[PDB]
Amino acid sequence: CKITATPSQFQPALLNASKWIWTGENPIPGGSNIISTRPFRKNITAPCGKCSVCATIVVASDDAHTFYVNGVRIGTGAGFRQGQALFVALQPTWNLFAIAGQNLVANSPAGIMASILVHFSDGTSETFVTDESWKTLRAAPPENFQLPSTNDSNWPSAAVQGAYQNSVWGPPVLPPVLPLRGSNWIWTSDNVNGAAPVGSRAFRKTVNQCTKVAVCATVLIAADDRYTLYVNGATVGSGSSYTVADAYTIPNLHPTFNTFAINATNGGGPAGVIATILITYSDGSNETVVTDASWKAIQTIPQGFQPPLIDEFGWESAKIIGAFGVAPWGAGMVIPSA
Ligand SMILES: *[C@@H]1O[C@H](CO)[C@@H](O[C@@H]2O[C@H](CO)[C@@H](O)[C@H](O)[C@H]2NC(C)=O)[C@H](O)[C@H]1NC(C)=O
Ligand SMILES: *[C@@H]1O[C@H](CO)[C@@H](O[C@@H]2O[C@H](CO)[C@@H](O)[C@H](O)[C@H]2NC(C)=O)[C@H](O)[C@H]1NC(C)=O
Ligand SMILES: *[C@@H]1O[C@H](CO)[C@@H](O[C@@H]2O[C@H](CO)[C@@H](O)[C@H](O)[C@H]2NC(C)=O)[C@H](O)[C@H]1NC(C)=O
Ligand SMILES: C[C@@H]1O[C@@H](O)[C@H](O)[C@H](O)[C@H]1O
Ligand SMILES: C[C@@H]1O[C@@H](O)[C@H](O)[C@H](O)[C@H]1O
Ligand SMILES: [Ca+2]
Ligand SMILES: [Ca+2]
Repeated sequence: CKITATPSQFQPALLNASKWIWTGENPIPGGSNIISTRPFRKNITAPCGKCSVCATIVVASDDAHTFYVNGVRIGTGAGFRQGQALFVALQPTWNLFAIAGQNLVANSPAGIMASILVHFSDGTSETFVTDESWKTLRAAPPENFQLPSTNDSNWPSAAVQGAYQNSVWGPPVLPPVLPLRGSNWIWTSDNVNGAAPVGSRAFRKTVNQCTKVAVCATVLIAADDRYTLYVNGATVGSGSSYTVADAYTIPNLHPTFNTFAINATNGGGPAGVIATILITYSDGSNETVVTDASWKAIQTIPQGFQPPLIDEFGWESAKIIGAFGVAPWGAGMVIPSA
């Protein structure tokens, strides 16, 4: 229950050990199936002596899926060529994962594949996957099939349709951990006419939903020249590339108030910092924060620019240099896989 895990480099959930599953209505795996919707459930328990905190999920489907965690709809998606990234807070000892899969083309294959990378309170992680231990039904999902109160003890086992490397679908591409589409390159307002002075600049963003309980954050960040990233005053990481982005996991968020602070440095010419942050809440919801004009910025970095509760007098609104994609940096940022 005590969280000794600390901020770390983001660890990708992989699909390599995962299996495609369906109902087995057609006993040929990868065989033709009817248009239909089918349920899939798995109760996963935390190993002895650890608490589960949150999970990075990658899910792929032929043809479409709706993903639930402990009764809460977490995401909807479709397609088997590229997986979908989802993030969710978890109960400490067990968690019910439920998926409604849909086959949308008659006489065509059908399948659900997911990988669930659970992070534990002690800083360790374990991947769980769709396989034959999941429960299903040869029928449309009952009402409230995804709720933990539904009893699945008399459900049949899911039928494996294929493996990551051996299936009709081939191996799905991992999505990026988080999008940079939707974020902006920002800087202090001394950034004009495509260049900014040499020097360091600081940026701050606070999230404070005092009626919710925040659990984990995933951060994706890049800066033209370099950055150091802080959360609630603690150093998270640093980078020096505007073509290869860095991803971090913050597993020990404060429950209600969290401040992200950045020291970014321009070595000459253009400058900018860009980031996308996803925070998970204990009720299963999430929120995304992006670098934009709601961040604060300052041109001379004061002592203790990174502590959570400083006086922000004399900080300006950060300037939007451009949405992700603009010249000179373009759209080709290398982003870690989800
Ligand atoms: C965060 O939670 C929300 C809902 O709880 C999810 O976003 C909405 O639901 C669908 C499901 O993927 C999104 O595609 C839409 O963009 C959202 N609805 C809108 C805009 O009306 C989202 O899946 C969750 N993110 C996670 C779990 O990473
Ligand atoms: C998932 O599994 C856990 C553990 O097997 C279930 O939790 C147990 O439920 C029984 C019956 O209510 C309790 O007596 C135990 O104390 C619980 N054990 C633990 C470790 O919590 C849980 O009910 C299952 N969830 C679902 C949705 O089936
Ligand atoms: C902000 O970042 C810059 C660069 O990362 C820091 O400036 C460096 O300070 C180190 C001390 O560790 C010195 O060795 C160098 O003079 C600087 N290096 C570079 C590359 O500029 C700066 O101290 C950071 N913090 C603040 C508050 O400005
Ligand atoms: C793999 C196959 O591809 C197309 O025919 C359709 O997407 C169909 O639903 C799917 O099963
Ligand atoms: C886009 C531009 O490219 C070079 O001039 C340098 O790497 C500089 O730091 C960067 O801003
Ligand atoms: Ca299909
Ligand atoms: Ca530069």
